[PDB]
Amino acid sequence: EVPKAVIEPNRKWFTNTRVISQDTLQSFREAMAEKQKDPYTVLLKSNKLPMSLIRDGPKLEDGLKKHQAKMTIEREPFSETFGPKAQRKRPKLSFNTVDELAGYSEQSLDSYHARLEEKKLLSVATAKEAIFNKGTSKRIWNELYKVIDSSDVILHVLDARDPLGTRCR
Amino acid sequence: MRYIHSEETIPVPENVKVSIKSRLVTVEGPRGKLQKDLSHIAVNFSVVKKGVIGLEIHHGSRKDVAALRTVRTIINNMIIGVTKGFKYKMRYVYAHFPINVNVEKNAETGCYEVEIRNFIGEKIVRKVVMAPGVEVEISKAQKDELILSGNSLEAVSQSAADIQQICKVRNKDIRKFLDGIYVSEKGNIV
Amino acid sequence: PKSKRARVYHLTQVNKKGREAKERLFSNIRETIPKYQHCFVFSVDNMRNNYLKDVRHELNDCRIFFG
Amino acid sequence: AGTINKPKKPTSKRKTTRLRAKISKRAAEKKRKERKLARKNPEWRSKLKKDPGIPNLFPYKERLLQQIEEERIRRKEEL
Amino acid sequence: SHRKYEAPRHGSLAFLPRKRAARHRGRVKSFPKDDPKKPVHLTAAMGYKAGMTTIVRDLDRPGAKAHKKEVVEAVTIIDCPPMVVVGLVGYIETPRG
Amino acid sequence: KRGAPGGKLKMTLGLPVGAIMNCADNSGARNLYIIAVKGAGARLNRLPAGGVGDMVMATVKKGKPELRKKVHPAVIVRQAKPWKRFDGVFLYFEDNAGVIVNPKGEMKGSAITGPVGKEAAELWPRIASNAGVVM
Amino acid sequence: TGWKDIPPVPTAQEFIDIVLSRTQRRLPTQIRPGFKISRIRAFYTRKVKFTQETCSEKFGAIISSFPVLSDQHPFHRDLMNILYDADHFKVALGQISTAKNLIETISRDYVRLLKYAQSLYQCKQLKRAALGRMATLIKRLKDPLIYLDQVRQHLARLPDINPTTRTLLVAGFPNVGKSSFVRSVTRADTPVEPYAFTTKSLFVGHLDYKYLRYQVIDTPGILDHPLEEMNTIEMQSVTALAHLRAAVLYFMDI
Amino acid sequence: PQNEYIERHRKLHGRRLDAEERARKKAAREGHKNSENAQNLRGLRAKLYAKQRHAQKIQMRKAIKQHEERNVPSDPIPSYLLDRANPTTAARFSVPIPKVRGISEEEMFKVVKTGKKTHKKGWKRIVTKPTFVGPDFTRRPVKYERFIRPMGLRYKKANVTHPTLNVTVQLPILSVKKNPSNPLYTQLGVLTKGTIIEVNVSDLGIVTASGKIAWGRYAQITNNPENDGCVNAVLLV
RNA sequence: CGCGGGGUUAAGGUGCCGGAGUGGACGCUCAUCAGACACCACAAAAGGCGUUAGUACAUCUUGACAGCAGGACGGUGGCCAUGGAAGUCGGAAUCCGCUAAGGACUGUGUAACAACUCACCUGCCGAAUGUACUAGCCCUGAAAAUGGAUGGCGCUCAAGCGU
RNA sequence: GGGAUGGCUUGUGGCGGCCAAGCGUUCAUAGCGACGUCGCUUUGAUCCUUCGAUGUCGGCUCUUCCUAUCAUACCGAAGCAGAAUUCGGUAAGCGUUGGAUUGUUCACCCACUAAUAGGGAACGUGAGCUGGGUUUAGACCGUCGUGAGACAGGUUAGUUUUACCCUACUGAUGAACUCGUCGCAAUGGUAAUUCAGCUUAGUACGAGAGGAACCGCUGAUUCAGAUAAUUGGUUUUU
Ligand SMILES: [Mg+2]
Repeated sequence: EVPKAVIEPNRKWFTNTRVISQDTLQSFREAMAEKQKDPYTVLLKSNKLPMSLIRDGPKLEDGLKKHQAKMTIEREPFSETFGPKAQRKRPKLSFNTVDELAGYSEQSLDSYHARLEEKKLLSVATAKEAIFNKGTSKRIWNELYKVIDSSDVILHVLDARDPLGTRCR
Repeated sequence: MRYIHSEETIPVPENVKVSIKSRLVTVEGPRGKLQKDLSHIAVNFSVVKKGVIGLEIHHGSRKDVAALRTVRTIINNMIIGVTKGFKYKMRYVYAHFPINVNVEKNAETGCYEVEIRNFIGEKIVRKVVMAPGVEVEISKAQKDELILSGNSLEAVSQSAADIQQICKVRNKDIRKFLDGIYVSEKGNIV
Repeated sequence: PKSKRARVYHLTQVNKKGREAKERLFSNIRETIPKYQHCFVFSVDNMRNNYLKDVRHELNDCRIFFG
Repeated sequence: AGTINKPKKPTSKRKTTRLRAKISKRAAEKKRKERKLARKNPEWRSKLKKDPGIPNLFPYKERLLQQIEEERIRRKEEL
Repeated sequence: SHRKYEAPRHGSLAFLPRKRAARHRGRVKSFPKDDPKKPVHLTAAMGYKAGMTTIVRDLDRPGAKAHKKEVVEAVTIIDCPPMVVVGLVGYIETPRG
Repeated sequence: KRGAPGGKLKMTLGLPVGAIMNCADNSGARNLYIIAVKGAGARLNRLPAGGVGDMVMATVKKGKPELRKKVHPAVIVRQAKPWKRFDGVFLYFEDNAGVIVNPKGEMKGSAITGPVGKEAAELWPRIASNAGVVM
Repeated sequence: TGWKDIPPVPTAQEFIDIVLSRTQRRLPTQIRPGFKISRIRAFYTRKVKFTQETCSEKFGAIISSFPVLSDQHPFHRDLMNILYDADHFKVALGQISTAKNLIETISRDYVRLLKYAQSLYQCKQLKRAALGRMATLIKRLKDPLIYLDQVRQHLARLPDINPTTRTLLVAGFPNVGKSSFVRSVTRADTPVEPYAFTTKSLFVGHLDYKYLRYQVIDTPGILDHPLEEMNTIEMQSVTALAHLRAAVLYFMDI
Repeated sequence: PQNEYIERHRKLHGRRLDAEERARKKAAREGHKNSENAQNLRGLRAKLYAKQRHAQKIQMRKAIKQHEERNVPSDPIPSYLLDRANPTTAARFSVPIPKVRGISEEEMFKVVKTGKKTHKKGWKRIVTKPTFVGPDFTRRPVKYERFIRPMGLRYKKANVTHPTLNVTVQLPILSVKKNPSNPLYTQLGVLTKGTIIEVNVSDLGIVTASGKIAWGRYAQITNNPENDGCVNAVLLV
């Protein structure tokens, strides 16, 4: 049977449910700053809090790196750089003078060579056997995630002959 | 709307004979004689004036009235063909392999035959047979030019189109490979 | 008549003149009539007529109409 | 297309009773739904429709306008 | 549902039905097209199959690997005593053949 | 260019996929296991098979360890299944054997032990130049 | 070798049309509501997976066909920086890779939802949602695809210069006879005209001296102003002078 | 060849002798060709052609109207906000969607069968709509898990629009407040159309009149997540 | 709605199957599987250089639409920018003169110019046109899988459609 | 004792805002609204985030059909120089293959190749054979239950066995027209396919690296129809 799916008018729909003060935010930020990790303490119930307002921001180099591409596209669009209607006349260079260019070319040749010997140091080959794909099946990993969703305590078992080898990071 | 009466007029030159019977138009002049069967088009032919042929359509639609202009142009082209003739000049150009064009006349059939060799170095010999009444000559005033002359404009232009289409470049960039035989001039013999 | 030639629309600055150009020519001729002693009629038949600009520049005291 | 030399499977113009009955039922449901939507329709409608008037190619439109002027003048004089 | 792996059909439907022939002697279904400008000649003959044997042929086939070389080929012998001509049949063309 | 050679007459194929032949060169391999034949057609259930003069794809089942993990082109130089040449001669060798080559036909090894077939020698000029007996 | 083997780069609309036409035509399209729910789920899951696989093939071909600037010789890397603005080059290819990853993620999510859909209508709505989101992602790539197609055409027409061979590098001011010298010594078709900067790109020809192959590089002219004032046309010549170990022939018109 | 070699070839040797006249004839035949395409194409190709021709006609009419009309921000913002991309920006405490379609329990729950016999036990029910399970969630063990909320149908974030600010931000779901069809659906946390949910509005920068930061508010789901694959919500402000 | 004979009709029909008209009047339509029992869906303010009938606005012997022969100029290579950029890679302005008319330019073109071309104007010719909508009929407006269906033959100034 | 959604579907997301040709309205200036557009859903990276079976498929063997075309044939376009391609159009005539992996949604890999295209005729319940969903009776192990037993489950072993009937199909005879010989041909069926090599030619084209095609010639792949000189195989030639 189909019910009447209706919502009553109520003043509670247009009010704030959770509020926080600036002093409480400062206290939680200080607690987040001085928080430490202890292996012998477990987490039983998380506190519902604005983590976006409590935790610290990212690093400045990451903040610039996440916007460098968009910033370059905003500075020069693709159509003004290359194409029939391009207006780009001056290239972007990592050097200013001829001496800097000579030193840069020498360093670039050295780095190109060193990458070449590193790649050198690092008929078609026979295909890898399907026996070495065991443990990566979708059914097996469905089983793993089902067990993880069902369990409170997870015993991760490590072979003593190779603990870091058998660890599942 | 059906138009009650529509008419067209074709002037005839002094040295031109026109005979129409059962919509079979025969036009004779100094250069020869041509025929065309126009029985697929409903038209009444008459002699409205000395040296003027009248074409009439009665109770016709817009399509039937418009067909008379095509009939007029066809008969005028026959008249021009038997009076002055038609001439198509074609040029063949090449980059590396010179195109060899040989023109012969088949005695049994009475038609001209054009053989094309060394088109972009190909070993095959292309052979195209002209429509009867069309003469092909290799020009002497200009370099690498054929001249197709006749009394039938349709026959001359179709022979030129066949020669143009037999030398088609396939699976090559046409911006780079410019080889072929093209119609360079159209006009009258006289 | 569904089968018809599609008229091109011109995305150009200059429009067709119309009747106001004719009225302007009427007014210009009728206002230049009383100011001058003589009115010549001249013909330039089958000529390019781009040297009428030079003729107008040379005869700056005269008025030339070529409508 | 190579329709003339190699025609495909024909499309049948012969109807079935089931499809005829279904189409009739859907047509009746659609006209009832249009009646309900026209009743519930909040679109504005004028009390008087916009009359198109007298055609320009009617040769006596000028005399019709003369008659309309004369009738309106006579009505104003009578009233 | 469709067949998972494609394979051409067994046998040719051009040679149907696979029944016994209606006559022991073979039938010329089509004689060569006649050209009146050629001299008169006979288009067919009879023989009796005797058997098979082996030859060695000196091959003149330009472009082939066995050009100017000896090849061994199987051949069939047909015994052909001379025929005797005993009759003449005339045929006309009708709208039924 | 794929490895199937042109100008080859029809002969009896004696080595299908899964056959192990001897290795007739000195590249270090002792046997060759056929996994594919170059130029093989498409037919339901049919094993691809090669003959003398044909290029196959082969793994090495015993020999040097550096050749065991790669798939090599090889040319069959001897087969044990009898076959007929155009001179009417039916013939066979006492074993099946081939030599490892590159796709262009040049051999990996430097010498050939035993004879090679006439078909293989005529189709591959490097094998004909490295053969001691053409047979 | 060169970079002529890069496949053509379509626009966003052409990409969308190609992918959706492949999905429409290379797969069956007729499914019935009266069929089994497993059959319906298989139909729409196959549609979504095939659309994603076509997008992945095209994007991976684009990524693996273009040169990797970090793996080039410094001459080629700096020449591509001069010609195509390496920053814009890397940004466009990164946008292509990010769109490929996002399309794969959307396909995984909607296949997971199609596992639990319960009717043909819900399955159809989920399939249309997946393909519409992929189309939106492709529509957000309008400028990089045009830029990459132009870069691909220029790279295909780029000359092949070996940086580790015998090279005669001709340089100098414009209108001093560099192209005339290169035309005299090699078979390269570089134009000779009396106006400045007739040659606007690197040209290369080849000669034979003592049974050895030599390459000769004709360059655009260089003017007397610093590197911050040099434009791209002269910086091609400057890159060639900086990064190619060659014999420099500096031409002077006295 | 190198650089603009086709352009150099066109300069040195020209083009084919019939190229200009054949291009002119093809451009002249375009009208007949377009009519033939309009009257002769079939199916999806015809539908796409008709739609794209409709788009061309609309764009051409707009261009002609602009060429006719050649011969003839909204909200006050400061100087530092000028030339930027700014949003357009457009008692009874009723929600925007007071009534939605009701969902029956057979549509909500499908029977999960268990057992090895031909006859199966059918006490388990699986939720066929998207759900929100909340933080610190551990599934009940299978012997006592009557209601199955699969992991593939669990959502944690939603695209929430502020009606006044005219912005759409992806926000974390805090809790499910009221499913309009059933309190059992509310308890299970089903996300369907018309559902009132609690959302984290920290990214929206809402400050109360007393100076506190409001980081939790109410939104109404305006879409069908089981059909769309995403949750769309509008703030109740 | 009893069993029969005669007469007359209803719905539906009158080219043949099939009893009854290749009936009469005026028009429309040609479909590369038209249409003939349609209204629903596909389907939209949809696409048609198919064919008619209309409505509104506009031009026209002071010469309309189409063409052909010619002009299409001067300040001026307008400002900034660019290695170069002169209407025609770009950014922004876009005025005046001579005017019959001619854009600080519609495209082709040059490295840049040059050159050609379009808008607009004049001469020749000669009488009706142009645009946008509306209503009819026609085509497209999405289709799978054995060989088939306006019931079948077939039908084109119909044996289709409206009265 | 009963019983065993359908002229559906296909290629382009949802929510919210704005613009909008048009529809209406012009005693109210509201309301519908295509085409669009804007917000939410890595500098070619990461690889230390795989998110639940109530819904069951397969395999041979063989035939046919559709086109929504992978290849082959032809054609249009693209900086398409050549070579190799890419997008698109007509086209179902002809092909579209071995093989590995059952700790498992058997789906993905490797190779050969011209290419290894996708579907229907079952899955809108359903007697050819044969493995999985799969499940009578025997048996352990796990979970639940005091227990009989039931399941979140995992494992092992296990009975359906025509055809001589009508029709269809494949072949084989045949009465009546004296027997026989030579024929005709309505109608039905219909068949070939792809690659490689030589030459063209190291030529056209190209800075170089490289690098075609038409005509001509010779083989091979798949299919088809025959045959037994030879080579193998088969031996109750007992
Ligand atoms: Mg110069």
